[PDB]
Amino acid sequence: ARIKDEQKVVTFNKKKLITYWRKIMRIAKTEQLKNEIDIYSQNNQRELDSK
Amino acid sequence: ERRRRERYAEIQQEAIASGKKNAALEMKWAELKELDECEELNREMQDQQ
Amino acid sequence: MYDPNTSQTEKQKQEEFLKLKIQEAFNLFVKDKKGIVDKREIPYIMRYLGQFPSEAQVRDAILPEIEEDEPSEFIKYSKFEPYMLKVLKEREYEPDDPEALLAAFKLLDQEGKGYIEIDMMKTFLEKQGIEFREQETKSFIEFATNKDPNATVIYYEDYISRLQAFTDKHIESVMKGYNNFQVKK
Repeated sequence: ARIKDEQKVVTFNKKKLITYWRKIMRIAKTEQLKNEIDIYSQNNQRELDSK
Repeated sequence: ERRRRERYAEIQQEAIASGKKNAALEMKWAELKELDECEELNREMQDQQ
Repeated sequence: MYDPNTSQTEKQKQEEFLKLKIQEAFNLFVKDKKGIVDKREIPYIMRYLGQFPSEAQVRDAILPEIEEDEPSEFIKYSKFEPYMLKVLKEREYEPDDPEALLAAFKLLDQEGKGYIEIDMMKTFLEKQGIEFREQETKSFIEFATNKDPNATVIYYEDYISRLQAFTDKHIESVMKGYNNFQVKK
């Protein structure tokens, strides 16, 4: 019945660390997509000027 | 030269202006993207692709 | 969700979990500006969190208790955290037990044949209590019939069992994380 102080009630940290990693990777992926948009822009300028 | 290369210059300048505005709007995305929502960001990125 | 028969530390951790779940749901339902969400999904957030307040109850005791003195077009986390924190602590908007749904379906089925006509159920939904929209009634008919397009009657017992199982699964999903958060030093 030991369910709430050092056995069975640390699920909050489970989902909160999952969401904290979700936010860390959302920032990382948003910066990565900023880089991807920059790469798309460079390729777009290169290819359009080639055309 | 009186109308062919002249129109070529016209379209060149118009396309350069269009590229300037599109680069400005891409920087506008890169800035105003406090909309970190990954799903909508991806949908709009494919839309603009 | 909230257990009022726990220790002071347990009560505080439950409250802090309620706060963090409110924050999670609000952030996942914020569209453009962080810290603001439309009041339409406020009951949607509650359902995401297990609470089952009625539309009249939500409009009369939820929105005014969280809305600002100046009418704000959208609600922020400020009044969204403590409100349902206290609601879960007191279990203000806890839905009735499954036996309540069983009795409701039996009452709707006066003859007790074990199933209710689609026309009758839609009449009850769109004319009794909180009326549903046409699309909501269509979705209810689809699910209760297992997406049966040609079905004419629905076995309320199987629908009740499936609803109870799905509610239990979603409650497990939401409660996972109800537990840890501890006082930071």
